[PDB]
Amino acid sequence: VILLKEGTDSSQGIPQLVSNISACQVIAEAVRTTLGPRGMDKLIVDGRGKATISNDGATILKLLDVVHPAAKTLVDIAKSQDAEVGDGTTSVTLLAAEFLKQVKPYVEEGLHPQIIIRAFRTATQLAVNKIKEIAVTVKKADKVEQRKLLEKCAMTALSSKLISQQKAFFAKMVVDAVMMLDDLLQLKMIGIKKVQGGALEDSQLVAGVAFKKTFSYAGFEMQPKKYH
Amino acid sequence: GRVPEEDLKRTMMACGGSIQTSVNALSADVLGRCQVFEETQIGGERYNFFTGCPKAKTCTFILRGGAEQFMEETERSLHDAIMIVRRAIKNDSVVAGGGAIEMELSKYLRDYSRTIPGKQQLLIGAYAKALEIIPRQLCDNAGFDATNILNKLRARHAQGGTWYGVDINNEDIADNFEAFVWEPAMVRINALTAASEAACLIVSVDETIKNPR
Amino acid sequence: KDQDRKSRLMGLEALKSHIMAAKAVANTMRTSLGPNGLDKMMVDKDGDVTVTNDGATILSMMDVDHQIAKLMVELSKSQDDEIGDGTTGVVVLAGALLEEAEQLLDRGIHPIRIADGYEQAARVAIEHLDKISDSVLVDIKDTEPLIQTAKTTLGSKVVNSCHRQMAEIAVNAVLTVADMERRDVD
Amino acid sequence: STLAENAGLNPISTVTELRNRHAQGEKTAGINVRKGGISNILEELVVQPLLVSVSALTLATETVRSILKIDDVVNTR
Amino acid sequence: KAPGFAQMLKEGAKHFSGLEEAVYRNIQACKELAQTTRTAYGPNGMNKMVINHLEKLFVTNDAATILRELEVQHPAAKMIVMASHMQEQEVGDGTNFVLVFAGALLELAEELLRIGLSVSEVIEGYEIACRKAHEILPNLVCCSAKNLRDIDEVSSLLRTSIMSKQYGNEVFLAKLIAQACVSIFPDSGHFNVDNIRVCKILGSGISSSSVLHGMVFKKETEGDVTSVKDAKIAVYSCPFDGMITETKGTVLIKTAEELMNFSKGEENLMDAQVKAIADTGANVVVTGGKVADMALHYANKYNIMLVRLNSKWDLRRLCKTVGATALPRLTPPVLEEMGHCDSVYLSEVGDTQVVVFKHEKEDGAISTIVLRGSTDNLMDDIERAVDDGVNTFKVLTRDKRLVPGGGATEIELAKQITSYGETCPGLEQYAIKKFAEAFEAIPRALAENSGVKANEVISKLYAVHQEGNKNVGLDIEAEVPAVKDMLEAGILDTYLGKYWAIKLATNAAVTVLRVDQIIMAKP
Amino acid sequence: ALSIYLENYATSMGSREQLAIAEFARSLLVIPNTLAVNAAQDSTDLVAKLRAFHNEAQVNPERKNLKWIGLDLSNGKPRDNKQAGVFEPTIVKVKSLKFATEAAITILRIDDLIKL
Amino acid sequence: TEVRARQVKEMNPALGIDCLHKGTNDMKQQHVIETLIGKKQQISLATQMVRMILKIDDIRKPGES
Amino acid sequence: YQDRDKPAQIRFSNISAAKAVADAIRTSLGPKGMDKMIQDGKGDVTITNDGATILKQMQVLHPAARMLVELSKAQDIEAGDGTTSVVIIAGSLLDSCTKLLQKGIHPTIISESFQKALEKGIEILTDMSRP
Amino acid sequence: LSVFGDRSTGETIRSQNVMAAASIANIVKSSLGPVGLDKMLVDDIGDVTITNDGATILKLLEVEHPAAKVLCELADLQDKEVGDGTTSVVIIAAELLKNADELVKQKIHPTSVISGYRLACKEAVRYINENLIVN
Ligand SMILES: Nc1ncnc2c1ncn2[C@@H]1O[C@H](COP(=O)(O)OP(=O)(O)O)[C@@H](O)[C@H]1O
Ligand SMILES: Nc1ncnc2c1ncn2[C@@H]1O[C@H](COP(=O)(O)OP(=O)(O)O)[C@@H](O)[C@H]1O
Ligand SMILES: Nc1ncnc2c1ncn2[C@@H]1O[C@H](COP(=O)(O)OP(=O)(O)O)[C@@H](O)[C@H]1O
Ligand SMILES: Nc1ncnc2c1ncn2[C@@H]1O[C@H](COP(=O)(O)OP(=O)(O)O)[C@@H](O)[C@H]1O
Ligand SMILES: Nc1ncnc2c1ncn2[C@@H]1O[C@H](COP(=O)(O)OP(=O)(O)O)[C@@H](O)[C@H]1O
Repeated sequence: VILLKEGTDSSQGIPQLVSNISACQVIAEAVRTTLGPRGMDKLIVDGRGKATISNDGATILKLLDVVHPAAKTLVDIAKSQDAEVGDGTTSVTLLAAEFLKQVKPYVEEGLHPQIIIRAFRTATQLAVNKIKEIAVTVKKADKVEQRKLLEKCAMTALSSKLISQQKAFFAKMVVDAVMMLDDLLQLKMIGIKKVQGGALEDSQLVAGVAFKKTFSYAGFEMQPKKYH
Repeated sequence: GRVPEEDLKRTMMACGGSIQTSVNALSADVLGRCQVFEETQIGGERYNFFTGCPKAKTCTFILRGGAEQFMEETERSLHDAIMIVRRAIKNDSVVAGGGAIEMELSKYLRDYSRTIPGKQQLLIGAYAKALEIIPRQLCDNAGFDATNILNKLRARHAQGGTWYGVDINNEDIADNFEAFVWEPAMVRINALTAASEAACLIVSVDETIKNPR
Repeated sequence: KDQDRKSRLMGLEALKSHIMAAKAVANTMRTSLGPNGLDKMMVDKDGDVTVTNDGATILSMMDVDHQIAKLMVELSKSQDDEIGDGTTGVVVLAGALLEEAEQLLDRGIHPIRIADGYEQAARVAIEHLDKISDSVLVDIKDTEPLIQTAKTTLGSKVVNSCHRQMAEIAVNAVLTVADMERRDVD
Repeated sequence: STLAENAGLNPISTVTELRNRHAQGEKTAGINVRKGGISNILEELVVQPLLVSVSALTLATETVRSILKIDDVVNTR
Repeated sequence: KAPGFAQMLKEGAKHFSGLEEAVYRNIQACKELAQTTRTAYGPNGMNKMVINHLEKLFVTNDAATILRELEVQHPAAKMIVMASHMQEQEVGDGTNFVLVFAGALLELAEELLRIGLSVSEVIEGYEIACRKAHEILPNLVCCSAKNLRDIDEVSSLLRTSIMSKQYGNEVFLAKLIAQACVSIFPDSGHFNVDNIRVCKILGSGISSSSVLHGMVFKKETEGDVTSVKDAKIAVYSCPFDGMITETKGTVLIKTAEELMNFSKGEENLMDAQVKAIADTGANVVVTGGKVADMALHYANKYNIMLVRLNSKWDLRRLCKTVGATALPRLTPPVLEEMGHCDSVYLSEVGDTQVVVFKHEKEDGAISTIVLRGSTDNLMDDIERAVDDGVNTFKVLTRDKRLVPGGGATEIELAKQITSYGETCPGLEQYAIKKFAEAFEAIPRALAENSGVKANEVISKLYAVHQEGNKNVGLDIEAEVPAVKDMLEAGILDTYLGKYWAIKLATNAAVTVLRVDQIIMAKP
Repeated sequence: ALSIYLENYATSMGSREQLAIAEFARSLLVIPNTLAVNAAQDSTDLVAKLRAFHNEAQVNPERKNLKWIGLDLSNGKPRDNKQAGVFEPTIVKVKSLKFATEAAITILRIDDLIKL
Repeated sequence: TEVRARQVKEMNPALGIDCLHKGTNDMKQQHVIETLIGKKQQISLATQMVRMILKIDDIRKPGES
Repeated sequence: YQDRDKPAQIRFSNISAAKAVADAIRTSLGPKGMDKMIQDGKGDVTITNDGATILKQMQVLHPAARMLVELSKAQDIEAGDGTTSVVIIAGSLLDSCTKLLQKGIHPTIISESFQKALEKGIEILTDMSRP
Repeated sequence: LSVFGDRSTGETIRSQNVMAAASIANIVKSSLGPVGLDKMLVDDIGDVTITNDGATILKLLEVEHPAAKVLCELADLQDKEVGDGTTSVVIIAAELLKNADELVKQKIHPTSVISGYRLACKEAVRYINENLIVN
């Protein structure tokens, strides 16, 4: 009759942490195969039956909206990494679930959670110090122009792809499109449009805005196409 | 006419005008400007475009190919190619990608954990093995044998390797620094910090409370 | 939100389940391939009744709620504008490649590795087709054999009763809008 | 592929690699379990007589042909 | 079929029989209340993934927020929760002291009742030990606040209260809250937490925070006026939008020209409405909801400072300080109900413009701590540390007496009370000795939350106290289960925090022991 | 001592044997981990303290780094067994590692069971 | 297999299948010829669809509760 | 098709029983062959990897599976080596026959075809051998 | 297949032999060292032989399992050859199997594990011999 909970579901101790560790691995499995350029795609269907195919880890987590409490922590952390950077959400999501998996058997053996936190806070700072000590600055290495090194980095992602035979042309289109912008660079600014048919090398790079122009109404031999 | 709103709004930020629904308020406040405009013949169809706009912080890249999957697969890879070039100019300090930096930290933290007596030894070592997942899944997703690569990769770092990592193209290890597979060091630093800070929030939790509603 | 009753299946059990759906769309159309293909009785939502063996019309009416099958239909939507004829050949070949891929998943091959293998073989096939090709109207604008070859394919459809008069009409139309020298027909 | 599996190697890449070495080379290419990988078996001195491989295909195929010809079995008394 | 339930005749309530130990069951409800907060005790307290009633996720370790969100339905637990609410009166800390200590008194009482000792004799021992503890606690006073109003002094003593709410960042918060508290202590005999307000702003991190005088509001000034010294501040709850007439006011429009005529008539009316604000000698206006586009220019026409306060608590905060009350009509020229202020100006701090109500002409006894944080849940948890931190020094305006922390007093007070029970003959010694062991639960909580064998901490804390080394507490460290001096480290607790906590905890435990049967009723 | 040496030796060989030699290294720690539990002490700390004094012997041969440090069960602290006199025969540690390895090999080769 | 063996043993030029039950194989005589662009896009679109399906291993859709 | 009479179920019954004997003896092939545990009815247990000894201690009851056991004895009498390789080859050919029979190929056509591969097979091994 | 017995294959057979050897180790794990705890030995009749010696336990320990009997036969080899260290043998062998069984779940073949453990024992005996002290 007189109980304390009366609907208030609550559990504490080691079983709660282990339950959150397993729930976090589910979010990892949802974005485990999408790591890298050649990662497997993921098909997502909304309520209306509309399909969504994408191998981007950030876009996948936005569409899931998992209701588990522990899973929301990773999603909000990964979402912040997307807003601040736009890349690395999968690495953050996988490493977090993997830090939790490796300390899982020690948590079951009676190791306190707070001792585990001192290790991550300690190992993290040592890792951040090792990155800066071993990292290398590359601005004018080998007296090569930046337009050439950036071409190598561009074709690297495009290597062994469907445009591998003509990636020299496509590699220059990336460096050209980025160099056209001002100091404030952003991915959304540089748009892309698709035109079926024709050779791969015929891909054009308009400096301004471009569109198909399906307008085929009357008006020819008038309406001068050039304006100052 | 028949211009998509995205192309119109893309030209709005490029020209610096305003898309006014009704034609009654059309005036110099909403009207845009440009330096050179010309109608071309890309692939036979006409493509209008204003070049040298006042707020010309945007552009467009028209793709061509034998099908949509040639362009769609090309569309995905170029968007990251823009980010790679966008990243190298911003941050000059970089590290080897493909999990090369993750294996170096695994060597440093693991060798450091031995000199740390106490319960932090097993945990800092556990932190090191957790970094193996980044080069591991790149091998598993690429269809390679993670055992033969990770064992051959972890052995190279012990002999003196610092940039060797996973090569998604060839099923073998490669110097990702010499191969120009780079990533920003500060972006990778923020990944470990957000990872540990995210794991610490879950580890520091011991009980869940739920108001009955 | 709405995590309850969420679809959750991955690994070989998911790929084989996806391959199972594509095979059903292929096996349904494998019999309608060629002039001796078996027709398909389509009943419209309005209660109409139609019978045909057109690969494109079969896919447009086939409202398969499976998502993997919808992509097979979206593929054929583009093929009608490029190839025109072998719309069943694309779906039948895709179902064959997926059926043979199922034998490879048991051997322990990754799907991305099979994807790279078919891309390599597809280039070998495309390279071989040019070797065994032959020209018709090379270095000359001619209208006689252009009427002959197009007339053979039309003989399978309901235009067989007056198939010859249709082929001459399709030549003067393309010849009018487009020039055989430029070789860019719209 | 069974020998490669027992030797810790990949069953597919081992026979897949050897099928190219046999198209280009000869029968010397085979699995060497002593070293744990593909090697020139002619140099390792790991050989067997011809009757083992010939009698195996001969007797095995005759059993497969015999089993294939079984339409049904009848229980007598 | 007989024999049914025994001692069940009042609405069929679950009446535990003599074998089922009805008293033992109300104690178990209180022990479960302690385990929900025993882990959050100390600087290494474990956070709780609390799910609000609005299905909102919050990760915190504050006791008052845990119980406020945890619907405690058992009445035996409500009494201890009511002591926590009474703990908030006269002091702003020691909440988990009530939960952990009372849970140990009841948990240890079961060991006495199981032996056969009467519940009425157990109560007499705890009441005697509570009276004895109040005599020993003054003798444990190690240091006392100099009351020099020094930030170096106020920040040093404040570090202990800030920790266990937001650990690691105890240096910044101690300096900021010290700067806010020192500026009001000159107002002798009037210090209160209501003066030191808090304003959270989305920002980089906690390090980017600072203190500013006056009632600060994060919403920048919407108008174009930079500063205005006008006293009359007109507060309106109704937003600037299309007017509606309280009478019939039927508006019929048919043609397009009539639409433009009525539209112009509204703009001419709104121009007269904002004109009335300046006519009443008030160049300041506040709005709750949206602000219109034409009314915005009217605020700049007469140079009326436009103010936007979307939060309701922000509006009521001004109603009780300046006096400007919100009226239901949109811009009624009611000059009588307006406010009074010495200075109102905009200021940019941390790359953000914030509205300020500074008291330049008047002496001024109000302040505000502008917190910066990249997460709303993080700033809210830091706000709870400000209340527990500021209230620590609201108590120091009273008798300034500090005692050691880290479980140091809990062992000495237990050691002094255990000796009193050993020499005291009779049955009260059993409950007096267990009253001392109840204090040991607090060091056991700090040791368990730090990953240390608690029995080893009690063994060492008693040895150093046996040698007379008072002021020795638990050394918070994962890899060092030893102890250290709390005086040298600077860890100090408040006297009144322990006094009112030991008092209210004993009354809550005694009040639960006095109850033996929970019975339903009906009006 | 073998926990550190074999873990470093594993990085030199590779070839699908780096993990096995590493697990062989981690498996030996059960002996000091089991002896610590039986001695009523924290096995995680004492096992970590042994590997630290033994790892420092590998980094450099300087005398500041302690060497050949054992485990004292009574005091619950590492101690140099050369002074304490906690010695064992060499054939014991040699045969026990050989026989234990042959036993795990004999069981790992069992991938099937046939009952009659 | 009979047509394939004829493409090697009988003669090297390609030979088709007589589906209409005409005289024999060698569709060149039967005048049944398809476009080179047709076959190139046929097996290309088919491969592209197989790669797109092989690179999908999770179809997630929330259910109605 | 109707396929009223189903005598093919006996082919799949004999192929499955034949493939089962090969799947067990497969892992014990070569010097690195994984050992197997045999337990006698009395209680004794033994460990071995010789494929000949395992087949004898299997107590095979199916007729088709017994043909593989008697087949292995024929290899021992004739050659004395390759006892395990024979049963593995027969199990894979029958497993391969399961794919051909589903395609509508008759066992007699499959039987006569395998003899042609055997005839050409012996020529391949004999040509590349070392006299 | 029809037979006069029973068969069971797969990776679970390795796990069943792993958990068996792990069980036999736990019977003589807490009794390791001079401060080892005593353990009862309930015979079939009802006698109770209480002792902490690991060798005396394994001689009287009767677990009807093949994998456990391998470790019992292993005990006789160590007792006759040396006469000590039998308890550490069963405990070391049990952890090598529990760790190897995890590698097998990571697609590591037992032959690669058997090769690694053989080389580790060789190098371990080398490092031991290089760090002795003569009588
Ligand atoms: N060309 C490449 N070669 C090897 N590794 C790569 C290559 N491109 C990306 N990677 C790796 O893929 C991982 C994920 O990259 P990315 O997709 O940009 O981030 P996320 O997966 O978090 O969205 C990175 O850790 C990087 O090391
Ligand atoms: N007259 C013919 N003789 C032999 N084969 C033919 C003939 N007509 C069509 N085919 C074959 O039938 C297949 C399908 O042709 P068609 O019906 O035009 O395409 P779809 O079946 O996709 O509609 C083609 O691959 C072609 O080789
Ligand atoms: N650095 C420290 N070392 C030891 N004990 C500490 C330290 N910081 C805080 N504490 C202890 O944490 C206890 C709880 O503090 P607080 O959270 O403010 O009260 P409550 O837990 O009642 O809300 C105090 O009794 C204090 O002794
Ligand atoms: N030392 C070795 N190195 C490589 N392969 C071997 C070696 N010994 C045997 N094999 C291979 O293992 C197979 C089986 O050999 P064997 O055990 O003699 O016959 P069975 O397994 O039938 O008893 C043979 O086909 C042979 O090629
Ligand atoms: N005096 C000692 N101090 C510390 N450890 C000891 C001492 N004597 C024995 N041991 C440990 O006890 C373990 C078991 O010793 P012993 O009983 O001789 O072998 P077993 O237990 O195999 O019969 C050894 O591994 C050794 O490390």
